[PDB]
Amino acid sequence: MEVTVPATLNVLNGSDARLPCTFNSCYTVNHKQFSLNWTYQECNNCSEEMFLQFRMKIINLKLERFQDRVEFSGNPSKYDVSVMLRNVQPEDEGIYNCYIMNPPDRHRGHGKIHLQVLM
Amino acid sequence: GCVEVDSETEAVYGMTFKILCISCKRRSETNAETFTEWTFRQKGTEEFVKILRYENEVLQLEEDERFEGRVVWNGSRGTKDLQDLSIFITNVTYNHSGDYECHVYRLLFFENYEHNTSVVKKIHIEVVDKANRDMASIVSEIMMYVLIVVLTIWLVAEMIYCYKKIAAATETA
Amino acid sequence: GPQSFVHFTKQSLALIEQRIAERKSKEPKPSSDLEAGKQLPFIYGDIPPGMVSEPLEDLDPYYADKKTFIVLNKGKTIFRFNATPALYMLSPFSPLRRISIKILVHSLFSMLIMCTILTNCIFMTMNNPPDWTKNVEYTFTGIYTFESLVKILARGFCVGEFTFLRDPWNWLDFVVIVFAYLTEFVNNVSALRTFRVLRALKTISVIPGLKTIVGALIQSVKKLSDVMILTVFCLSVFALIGLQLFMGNLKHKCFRNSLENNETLESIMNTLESEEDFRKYFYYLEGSKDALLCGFSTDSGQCPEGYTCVKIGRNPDYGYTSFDTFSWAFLALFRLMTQDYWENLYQQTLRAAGKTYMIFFVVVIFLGSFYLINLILAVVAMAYKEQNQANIEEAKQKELEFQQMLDRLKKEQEPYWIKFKKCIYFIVMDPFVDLAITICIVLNTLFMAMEHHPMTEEFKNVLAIGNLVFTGIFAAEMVLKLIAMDPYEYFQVGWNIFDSLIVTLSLVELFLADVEGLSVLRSFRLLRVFKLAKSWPTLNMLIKIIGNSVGALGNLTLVLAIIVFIFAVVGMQLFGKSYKECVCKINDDCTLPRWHMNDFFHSFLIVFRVLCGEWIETMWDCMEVAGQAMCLIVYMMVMVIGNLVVLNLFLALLLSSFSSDNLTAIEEDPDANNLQIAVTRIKKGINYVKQTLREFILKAFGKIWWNIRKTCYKIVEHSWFESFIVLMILLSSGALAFEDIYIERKKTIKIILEYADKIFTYIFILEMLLKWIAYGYKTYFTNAWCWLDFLIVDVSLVTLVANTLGYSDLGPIKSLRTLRALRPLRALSRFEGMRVVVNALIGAIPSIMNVLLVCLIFWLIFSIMGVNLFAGKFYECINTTDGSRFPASQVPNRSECFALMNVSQNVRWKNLKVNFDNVGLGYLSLLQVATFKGWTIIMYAAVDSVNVDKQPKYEYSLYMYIYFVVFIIFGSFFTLNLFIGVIIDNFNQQKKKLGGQDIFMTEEQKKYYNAMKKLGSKKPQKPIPRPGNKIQGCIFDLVTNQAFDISIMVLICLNMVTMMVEKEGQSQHMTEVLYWINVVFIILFTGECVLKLISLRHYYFTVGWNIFDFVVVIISIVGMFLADLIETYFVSPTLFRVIRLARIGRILRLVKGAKGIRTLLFALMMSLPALFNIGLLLFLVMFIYAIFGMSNFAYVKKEDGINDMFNFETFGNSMICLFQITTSAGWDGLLAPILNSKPPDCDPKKVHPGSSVEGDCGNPSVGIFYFVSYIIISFLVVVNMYIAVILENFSVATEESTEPLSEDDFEMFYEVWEKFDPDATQFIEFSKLSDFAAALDPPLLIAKPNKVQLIAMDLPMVSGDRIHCLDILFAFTKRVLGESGEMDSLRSQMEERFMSANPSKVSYEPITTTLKRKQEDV
Ligand SMILES: CC(C)CCC[C@@H](C)[C@H]1CC[C@H]2[C@@H]3CC=C4C[C@@H](OC(=O)CCC(=O)O)CC[C@]4(C)[C@H]3CC[C@]12C
Ligand SMILES: CC(C)CCC[C@@H](C)[C@H]1CC[C@H]2[C@@H]3CC=C4C[C@@H](OC(=O)CCC(=O)O)CC[C@]4(C)[C@H]3CC[C@]12C
Ligand SMILES: CC(C)CCC[C@@H](C)[C@H]1CC[C@H]2[C@@H]3CC=C4C[C@@H](OC(=O)CCC(=O)O)CC[C@]4(C)[C@H]3CC[C@]12C
Ligand SMILES: *[C@@H]1O[C@H](CO)[C@@H](O[C@@H]2O[C@H](CO)[C@@H](O)[C@H](O)[C@H]2NC(C)=O)[C@H](O)[C@H]1NC(C)=O
Ligand SMILES: *[C@@H]1O[C@H](CO)[C@@H](O[C@@H]2O[C@H](CO)[C@@H](O)[C@H](O)[C@H]2NC(C)=O)[C@H](O)[C@H]1NC(C)=O
Ligand SMILES: NC1=N[C@H](O)[C@H]2[C@H]3O[C@]4(O)O[C@@H]([C@@H](O)[C@@]2(N1)[C@@H]4O)[C@]3(O)CO
Ligand SMILES: *[C@@H]1O[C@H](CO)[C@@H](O)[C@H](O)[C@H]1NC(C)=O
Ligand SMILES: *[C@@H]1O[C@H](CO)[C@@H](O)[C@H](O)[C@H]1NC(C)=O
Ligand SMILES: *[C@@H]1O[C@H](CO)[C@@H](O)[C@H](O)[C@H]1NC(C)=O
Ligand SMILES: *[C@@H]1O[C@H](CO)[C@@H](O)[C@H](O)[C@H]1NC(C)=O
Ligand SMILES: *[C@@H]1O[C@H](CO)[C@@H](O)[C@H](O)[C@H]1NC(C)=O
Ligand SMILES: *[C@@H]1O[C@H](CO)[C@@H](O)[C@H](O)[C@H]1NC(C)=O
Repeated sequence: MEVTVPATLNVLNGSDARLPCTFNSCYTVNHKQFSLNWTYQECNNCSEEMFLQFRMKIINLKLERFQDRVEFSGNPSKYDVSVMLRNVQPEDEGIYNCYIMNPPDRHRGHGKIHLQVLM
Repeated sequence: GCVEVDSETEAVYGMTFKILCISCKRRSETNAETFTEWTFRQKGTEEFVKILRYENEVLQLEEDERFEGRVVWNGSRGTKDLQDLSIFITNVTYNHSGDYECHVYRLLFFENYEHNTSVVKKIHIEVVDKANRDMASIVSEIMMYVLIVVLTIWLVAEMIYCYKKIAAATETA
Repeated sequence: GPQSFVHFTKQSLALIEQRIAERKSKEPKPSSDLEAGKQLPFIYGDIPPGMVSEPLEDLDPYYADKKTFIVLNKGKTIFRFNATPALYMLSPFSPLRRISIKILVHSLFSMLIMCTILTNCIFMTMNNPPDWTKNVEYTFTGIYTFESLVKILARGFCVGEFTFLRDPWNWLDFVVIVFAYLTEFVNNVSALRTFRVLRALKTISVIPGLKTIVGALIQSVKKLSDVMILTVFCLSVFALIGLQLFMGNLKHKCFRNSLENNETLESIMNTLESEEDFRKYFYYLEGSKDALLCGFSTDSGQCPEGYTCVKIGRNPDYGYTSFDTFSWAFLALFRLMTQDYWENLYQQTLRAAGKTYMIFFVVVIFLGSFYLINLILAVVAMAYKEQNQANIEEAKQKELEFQQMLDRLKKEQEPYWIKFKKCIYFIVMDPFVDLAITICIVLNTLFMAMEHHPMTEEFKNVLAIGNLVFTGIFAAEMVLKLIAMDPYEYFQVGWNIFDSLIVTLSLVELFLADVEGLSVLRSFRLLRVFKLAKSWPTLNMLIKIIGNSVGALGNLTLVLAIIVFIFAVVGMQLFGKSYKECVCKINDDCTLPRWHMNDFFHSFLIVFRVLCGEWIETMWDCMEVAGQAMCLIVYMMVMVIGNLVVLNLFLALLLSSFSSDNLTAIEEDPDANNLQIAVTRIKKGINYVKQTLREFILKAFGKIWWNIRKTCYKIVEHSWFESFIVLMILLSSGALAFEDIYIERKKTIKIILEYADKIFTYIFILEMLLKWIAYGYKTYFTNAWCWLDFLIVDVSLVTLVANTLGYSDLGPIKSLRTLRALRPLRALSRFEGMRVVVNALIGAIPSIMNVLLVCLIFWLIFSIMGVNLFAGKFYECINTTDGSRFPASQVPNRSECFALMNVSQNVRWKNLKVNFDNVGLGYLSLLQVATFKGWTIIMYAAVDSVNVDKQPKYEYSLYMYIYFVVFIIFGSFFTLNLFIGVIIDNFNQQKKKLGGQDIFMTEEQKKYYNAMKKLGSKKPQKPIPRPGNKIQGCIFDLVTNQAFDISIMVLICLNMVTMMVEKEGQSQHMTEVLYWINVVFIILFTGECVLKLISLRHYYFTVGWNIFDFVVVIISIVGMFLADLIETYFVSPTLFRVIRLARIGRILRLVKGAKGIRTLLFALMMSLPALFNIGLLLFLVMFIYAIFGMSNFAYVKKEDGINDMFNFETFGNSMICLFQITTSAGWDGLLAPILNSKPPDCDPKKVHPGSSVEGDCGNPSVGIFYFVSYIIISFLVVVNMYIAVILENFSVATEESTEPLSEDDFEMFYEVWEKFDPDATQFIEFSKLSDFAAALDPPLLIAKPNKVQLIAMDLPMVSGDRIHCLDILFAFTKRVLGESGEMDSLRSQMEERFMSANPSKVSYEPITTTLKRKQEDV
């Protein structure tokens, strides 16, 4: 599955960071079966923390590390699964992953963004 | 192919008679479970009293001494999707003159849906003493004889005309 | 100059330079026969061995001045070049350039490239090649780079005129080389690999003869411009009609009434998206993927109770079948034009909108589909015939030029074994032995045919011994001839090779314990009847056709093939992966469908299917998996190009063969036909035996009657009598339309008809009696029509007598009653139109029967092969609930199927009900395959076949598709060619017999036809006089300017584009905008009308086009007013749309300017009468078949094709179904439910409430005869005849450049005659002929030298070297007028008017002619 994300995303501290993610799946998005997991790891060999998941509807896990700054910013039926991180902080630097399953499409999609926080 | 025909309105005394009540379905392929009642009021009264109920495949008859016996189901056989509810009287008496009713209750079956439906058919029966030939038949036969005769006469006339003229022209040459 | 060969030298190069320079300072077409690429003229003789393949100086004088040099091969092939330094680097003498030119024109080099192309093509077809193949790809591109280089190193890049880039064909491989090196360094990877397929195209520029063929195809296309414009125009007009009538109709669905949770339609339609969801609210009919349609009218489809019709959701077929926008309507109408699965659109539309609209489809199919397709055929045939007449003219005239140049060269030159071999060779008697072996082989075949599926062991072994004795006789006759001839002698006739191969295969299959599919060759042995000489002319016709297909027109076949290959590989490259991936869209089990493009073979199958006329269904799936656009583009290209090449090949074969047999000459066989010799021998023998047996038997042993006859003869020929009889016929026939399944409801009419039948019978019996009395038996019973009427009245009288007597219902009498359907036949002898068409059809029946017989033998071969391959292999163990073939993992063979029946319930081991179990069903299945209707199901069962009683597996064979492809190619392509061909060659002999007159028009219609052809004249009338009132004169000089008409045309086009922009549920704002724009356009054109009507005061009604414009103005205004009036006062949607239909008239004015479309439409108008007569006959036949259907198939089960609507129950439904299958669409669907006749398929004890008939099974024999006969009659009439009609009217129309006119200037001929014939003897000397022709004025003037033309006119000569005056007069008038038909008509009058004035015949005897006399002199 083709998943389009910026490999590196550079955002100023305090600004809003939209993490763009779209995916080219031919099959129509069935909200009763579509699956999205947005995870976060500090390093390639570090632990992933799921922070948002589309299971039937948008589930925001409200991880303490993000406070209430995570928002969904996509539209699954339009093949957009982007998220928004409001008022970015230096600790938000790291790796963010968009996982995508669009049954009955066989292949799972994976986008990986390296978010860097500028002064 | 179900075809809704309608019954006759005159029965001959002392004989047997088959009342019609045919209630087709809109789409033949659907499944149904039909059961039917009949009601009748003898001419000279205003009260439709039940007489028979045909359910499953067994006919149930009320105790109306007008129809104690003398009646037999003659609709559809062993189908549970009746689509034809005609009954058959035997030994027609004079008490069988009145208005008959044929209630059809049909439960249609669909994917996730069941729609009970109802249809009522009304019939008016008059018992006579001798079978009267229908006016249409007599009129048609009379018109047939008349047409045959008038065409024959036209031809004969034309022939005699052309024949006398042809004999004249024959003798001229 | 046979010895003009000179090595291109430096000194000669300098010479050429200085020569061209001097000529230019001081300051013709090249000889096309010396043009490069051709062959060297033999007049130059052999080439010196030191001169071949070397730079030589230019031979053609036209290039002798220009800077060039020619090189020739060892095959006398001319190769021009440019002597300028290639890339200003190499001289024509440089060693590099020298060897470059050496190798470029070398035989090995040319062949090398062909083999490379072919092997690369083979490599292209692997969907997922292994890795190492990259090295081979590098090899390919390296070879291509090398060959391109060696060519640039010879001809240069662009530095000259004869240079690489000059030939367009080099551009292809050039951009291929470019891609070859862009694609590896710089990087949609599935769209780049396809581009390398142009290497496949490269074969066209190497195989000798393909450039010519593609040029011929291009020239054929360039003439199809106006037809394509007209096609677009008609499709657009009909598409606007459909958009007006059906917009948003196909969205109707049966929505359930009772909803829970207080929900509405909207709250639901946005919350569910899945098949299993939409199945909970709308009604889907058991196994369909779309919801059932419905309608608000009374003649539309119904919804069950608890379901209401409502307009919501998507259209059917994923959304690709609709009249919503203009593009979808255009697609649907293009689909209607080619008749691809049209019947499905037909049924869907009629269900939604009601049966009446049938009229729309009727007109589109006849006026649109049939007419435009035949127009295409006619134009392609005309272009081909023109170019091929030109080509045969060039070939023959250049052969005569070769004879002339050859003549010019000629004038310039001026023991016991041997005697035993000869004792056996005695029995090689052609009229005996050959006949004998031909007879046995026919028997053998018949014996093989007796093969069928369920066989007793006896029959099997009997057949086996038979194939033993036949093998023995064949081998025995083989070796005898083998020794009486010996190899050199034996192996020269093709048929000896045939029989040798046959006996070899026979014996090798004799010994072999194992069984092989060589049975096919066994069956082929039947071809031996081809060895029966021309005596059977049509079999020779077929074999000659096939020969031309692989012979003369071989290059075309090869081109079709390449094209199919290219399209298959490009489809495989573009769409394969998509089919594999997004598969779960077009299938419910995420498995590839039966037709896909994932590998080369299936892709080729899809391309082949498209060419066979089915393109829409695969396209839908492709559009679903790939994008709409790309898919459309690919299939539209395939459709148009492939069908064009198919039509070209078809017409080439047809025309070539038949017009050549028209042109061929004496072909008496070298050997008297053995048959013929023998038949004379056997006829002489049987006559001798007749005579000997006759001899043996003889030696062993008053006025009133004539008055009556005259009178009744005066009766039956009066006009009143015939009119009354025709009225009775119409009434009696119409009375049959009322006996349907609902006659029981309408009792009165039932009795009325029952009684009127007797009146009709009485009238017709009286008529027959009068016929007898007036004509007598000898005059009567020798007529066909009277015989027909007699038979009909006989069956009616028998039905009557039996009935009245009282034993009615006595079996066969009830069946005989159904023959009442023949009563309409009494109308054929009354209407002159039907009479002429029927006459023509009867006149053609012989030839039809011969070609039919030829086809039956050829199809017999394929039927026997199919019986060998597929006998009894179509059984399958299915789940009757949902019709699923069990998986075959369980239930592997028939035994297990029965076990499951024991255990389970709804399983059933059923056959296919049309199969190859024997030769009859073989013939039926082959007909279904040859008409492409019904084939799919037969083929799938075939490719899944495993063995006799084993469960079929999904594509276990997969290659019997080859069998069906071959059978199509032969039995459906070639046989249709031969069929169409003989019926058009015969329709020309009928035409010739009656003096070249239309054989489909009666007298009144011939008169109307001539008067209407007199409309395509060019008589220019005076333009309207300019009025004097300047206030009108300005308007006049304005309205007649050409700019005015141009502006009006662009206004009409804008109006069209405005009508196009409408669509389903557009808006309110857009609706109002469009309304006001329409108002403005109405005002504008009204304005033009008024202005015309103030300038052309009373001349505006002298043009029919202006009358049409006036009419459309009136209609448009009335339509607008009445539409708004209805919209206010009342409410009626259907009526509102029907009345808005009127605004289309403003569009029809576009044809006024297109000077090419008017011609084609004039041709259609010319052809209207013949089409009317044919339509009458077709309607009569349709009527008869309807009545039988209603009689027979009124109660059959509802399986497929027979549904709630579209049944044979009433007259309307029967006529609808018959009109459908008139185009043979879906006739298998109608036939299928008739073929079942035993439980559990049907029930012979069905009840049918409201009727006394029992059972729902039809009679298979009756149904088969019914449908086969009907589609054959339709093919005989509506196709062939229609085509013939149009193929002649089109010719007639496109002849418009006609009228030849001149006046009697003959007095000047006589004024000159007196000065040379002073005594007025009407004769002059031959010597004086040379100056008399030089003293006349034009056009009879003959300038010096008159002698060469005067002798070619072969004037007759009287004794004394004298010529008559009428001879030279007729000779000169012929020279100006030509060889016209009136030229011989006038001469008959000119010679007769002289014979009446000069009875002295003695002085006119011609002794010689001028052409003979000059041959006596020389
Ligand atoms: C001249 C007659 C006798 C034969 C004509 C054959 C063509 C119709 C075939 C051969 C090459 C094929 C083309 C090969 C390449 C393309 C490009 C393709 O578009 C893309 O691949 C886009 C890729 C991207 O955008 O990344 C569309 C199909 C098309 C036009 C094919 C259309 C069908 C073509 C033109
Ligand atoms: C018994 C009564 C009530 C009715 C008698 C009717 C016959 C007089 C009709 C019916 C069949 C007709 C016959 C059909 C066939 C022929 C053969 C025909 O001769 C040929 O066709 C020769 C053909 C040839 O030589 O190639 C002459 C007319 C004739 C006798 C017809 C004469 C009139 C016939 C006998
Ligand atoms: C009653 C059923 C069971 C059998 C019906 C058989 C008929 C259909 C056959 C037998 C006699 C045949 C007829 C014999 C004679 C003729 C006359 C023939 O016309 C001519 O010969 C004209 C000759 C001329 O004009 O010089 C046309 C065929 C026809 C009607 C034949 C048509 C077919 C017929 C009527
Ligand atoms: C279809 O309709 C019939 C008639 O309206 C229903 O029969 C009634 O059943 C109720 C009990 O549910 C009784 O109280 C009535 O007296 C019955 N009416 C008569 C006269 O039959 C029938 O149950 C309905 N069928 C279904 C499946 O709902
Ligand atoms: C014939 O087909 C029907 C329907 O597809 C089968 O019935 C299904 O059986 C499965 C169990 O294998 C159940 O889970 C489904 O609910 C059933 N559906 C229906 C509509 O009944 C049936 O088993 C098949 N027959 C055989 C012999 O396999
Ligand atoms: N262009 C087509 N014309 C045929 O009428 C159609 C019928 O026959 C066929 O074999 O399958 C179905 C459909 O695909 C057909 N396609 C195939 O020919 C069909 O509807 C029922 O079989
Ligand atoms: C109806 O009933 C009568 C009387 O029993 C019987 O004779 C007749 O056969 C039946 N007819 C039908 C249609 O069942
Ligand atoms: C009808 O019933 C009456 C009363 O029993 C009887 O008298 C009469 O004969 C019956 N008629 C027939 C036709 O059965
Ligand atoms: C007929 O009906 C009347 C009542 O209207 C009743 O008195 C009489 O007994 C009935 N006759 C028969 C034979 O049932
Ligand atoms: C369903 O209908 C009831 C009416 O009794 C209403 O009170 C309720 O709000 C409705 N539910 C919805 C979801 O609209
Ligand atoms: C059918 O398949 C079964 C497998 O269980 C096998 O035993 C049997 O022999 C097969 N039938 C035949 C005719 O071989
Ligand atoms: C099953 O089928 C066989 C015949 O093949 C029969 O003999 C046997 O009695 C049947 N048993 C059942 C379970 O009906």
